[PDB]
Amino acid sequence: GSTYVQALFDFDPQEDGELGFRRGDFIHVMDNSDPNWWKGACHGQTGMFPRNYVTPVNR
Repeated sequence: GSTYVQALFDFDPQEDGELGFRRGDFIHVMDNSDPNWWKGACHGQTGMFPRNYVTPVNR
């Protein structure tokens, strides 16, 4: 379906093996796990990223 967002702000990793992207970077919501945190991907790599650091693309 549609599990993409648009990096609200820049997210610099903070966890060992966590995701890292830059505003406008469409995160690929592979599986929303935590409330304020989810699992997705972007730079040819998956990982976890703050769910509030992104935003939906469609509406």
